[PDB]
Amino acid sequence: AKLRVGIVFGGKSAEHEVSLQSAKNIVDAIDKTRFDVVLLGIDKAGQWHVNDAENYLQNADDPAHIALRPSAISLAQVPGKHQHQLINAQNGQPLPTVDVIFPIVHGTLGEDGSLQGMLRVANLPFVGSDVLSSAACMDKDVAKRLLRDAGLNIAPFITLTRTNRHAFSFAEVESRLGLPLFVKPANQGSSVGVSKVANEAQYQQAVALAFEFDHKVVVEQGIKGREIECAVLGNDNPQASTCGEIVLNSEFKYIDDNGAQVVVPAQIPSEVNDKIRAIAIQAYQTLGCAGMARVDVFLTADNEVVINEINTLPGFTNISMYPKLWQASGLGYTDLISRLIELALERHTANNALKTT
Amino acid sequence: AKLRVGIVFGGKSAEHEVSLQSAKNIVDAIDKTRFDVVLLGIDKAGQWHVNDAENYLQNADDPAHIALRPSAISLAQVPGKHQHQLINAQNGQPLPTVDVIFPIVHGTLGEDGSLQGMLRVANLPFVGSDVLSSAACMDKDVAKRLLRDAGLNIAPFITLTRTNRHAFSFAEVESRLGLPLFVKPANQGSSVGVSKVANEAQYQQAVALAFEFDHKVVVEQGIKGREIECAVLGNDNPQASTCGEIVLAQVVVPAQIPSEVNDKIRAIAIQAYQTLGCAGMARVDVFLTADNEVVINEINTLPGFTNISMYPKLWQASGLGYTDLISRLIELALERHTANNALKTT
Ligand SMILES: Nc1ncnc2c1ncn2[C@@H]1O[C@H](COP(=O)(O)OP(=O)(O)O)[C@@H](O)[C@H]1O
Ligand SMILES: Nc1ncnc2c1ncn2[C@@H]1O[C@H](COP(=O)(O)OP(=O)(O)O)[C@@H](O)[C@H]1O
Ligand SMILES: [Mg+2]
Ligand SMILES: [Mg+2]
Repeated sequence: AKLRVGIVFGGKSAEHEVSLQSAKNIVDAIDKTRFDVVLLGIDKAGQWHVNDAENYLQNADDPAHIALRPSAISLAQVPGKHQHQLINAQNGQPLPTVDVIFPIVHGTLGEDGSLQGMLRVANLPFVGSDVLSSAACMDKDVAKRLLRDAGLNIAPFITLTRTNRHAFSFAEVESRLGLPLFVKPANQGSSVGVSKVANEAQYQQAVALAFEFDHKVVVEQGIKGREIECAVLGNDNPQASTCGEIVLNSEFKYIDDNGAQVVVPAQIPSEVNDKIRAIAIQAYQTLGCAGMARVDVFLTADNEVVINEINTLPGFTNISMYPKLWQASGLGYTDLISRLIELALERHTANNALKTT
Repeated sequence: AKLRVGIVFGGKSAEHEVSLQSAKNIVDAIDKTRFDVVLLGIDKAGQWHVNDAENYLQNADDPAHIALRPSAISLAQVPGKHQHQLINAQNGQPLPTVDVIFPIVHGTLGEDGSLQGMLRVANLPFVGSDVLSSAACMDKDVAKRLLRDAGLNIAPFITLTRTNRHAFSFAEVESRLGLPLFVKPANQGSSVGVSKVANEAQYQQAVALAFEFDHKVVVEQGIKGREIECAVLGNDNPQASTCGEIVLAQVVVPAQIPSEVNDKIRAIAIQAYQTLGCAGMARVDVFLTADNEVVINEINTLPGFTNISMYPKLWQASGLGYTDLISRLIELALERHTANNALKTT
């Protein structure tokens, strides 16, 4: 009568350590009365394990050194099964059935649709956005094209590929987008490969760097404003939390938000707050998100709202923006976790009922 | 020692039998001197198996009744491993490692990014388009919005969700899009759940029907023109085959059109291919209007692959034989895997 909730955390990605911290806080917050938790830790090599709750983290208190305890047992997943989809990879021994997955592996694989495809194949219900949406929110070029097509405000930009890379002189790009410019790989996290550009030397350097991480590089016009974030929750009826502010400076990744200044709620007028909330929901809908997402925007001096990013699996530590925003909007961590689980099971039921032939 | 090619086929999809046929044809033609095939058949319940090439199909010679021979071994995948990713799901025994996967599961799961996601995590090189592109080409709504954003022509359309489906009345849709209309689930294959609509009754029926297959429904203006198809092959510098036509049941190859039109459609196929980030292959289907306007109807990332299907026929009629097409697709998968592996993570 209690649902087994498999929390999937860690991962190959550079956000591994932040993922450990999100997981730790969910394990602590989650309502024991309704849910038994199973710890599904992914090591830095990308292999899955079942961890013991008492000793699964080493140096849990210290972000720089925190690590996932090594485990004897590796997991495999069995396509098309509806029970016991997760097994011991060494000997085929089945784990007890997991009723729902809570993925909290930030960035690569976890946030880009790959994990979601795997879970879809294993008929595992899961929290958060599905394959198309996660893949699309992770490719900044694709997400911006969809946002643009929906009539929503985004930074003016161009996308460089391996084959159109040199068709653009730095002069051409400056005449298109003015200065400064930000240059970034299309698929990335946590500001890596991201550079501010004020001249031609910087631009050329910036592009070669970003092309080390992706086959597509986004170059976009610099936007002046406050960075405001908003937490969206739901499937068919998305609800927007109050907004929060993040302050990033130019002076300087195992800490969520890279240890930047975070204030909740954003010290902005409620009318602007509501305008950003409504826009965050349109963004959510345009990108086909499910379960939750965090929408990050720029607020200019004249209160124009420019969408910067949509994150489908945001930091979920006890002090991360996404949970804090809901806590400030009347929804506590525990109830948030439960709401996300409930939404995941409803969406699973909806998908399951669809005809195949 | 030859590259082991894992052919993934069948699947829990309406197009199951088609897939079975596509794989039979691939197995039959693949260059046995370069490649060892391993047959990764997926039954209709969606469970994977290893099949034997000498006896894996029942009624193989009969287009209806053709089915996958039941197998003892079911299969599991081990995330994170770079070798022996596929194991006996009962006892953990690994299969010898497969060097490349040729997915040919049409439609749901196989063609919509799910399978690709699984393969990406398993570090298995694979033929055809990757996670986002496969997912985006499968969702007609997303594919159309991307094509429109690129400045390419699509059928004017509205997209219905469970929350808005009752907002638009037949009369309002009609003023917007004219008649007749085509109503389609956003994510489906080969005309499943697709209806032509000429009046209100048909409309409500069609819409209710599409909503049994997907949570999004596309309603489009009917386009008047010839149905032309074009095969696209490659990654970074894709080539377009000559065009083929579908006639009132009859497949005509090459399509009887002026060379300028052939080349105009070809260049548009390629733009659509790039816009949607397709890799390895796709078939682009268009309407060619009476005034030579080209309207993109769809992009198939895993098109039917029988030696008689359109995609392989367009290549044959362009000078590229079926065995050789298969080999080039495998090479392309490997080239892309290697290029992806050279991207830095830090
Ligand atoms: N167009 C822009 N205008 C102003 N600042 C930008 C722009 N693009 C990026 N930045 C700055 O760089 C930071 C990281 O960029 P972002 O696109 O969010 O990449 P990531 O996905 O790595 O977080 C932003 O939070 C913002 O401060
Ligand atoms: N908008 C349209 N205008 C004219 N004919 C259409 C339109 N949409 C579909 N058709 C006809 O219906 C057929 C099936 O529709 P299609 O979208 O190709 O289904 P699927 O994508 O599942 O193959 C098309 O090949 C074409 O003959
Ligand atoms: Mg960001
Ligand atoms: Mg078609």
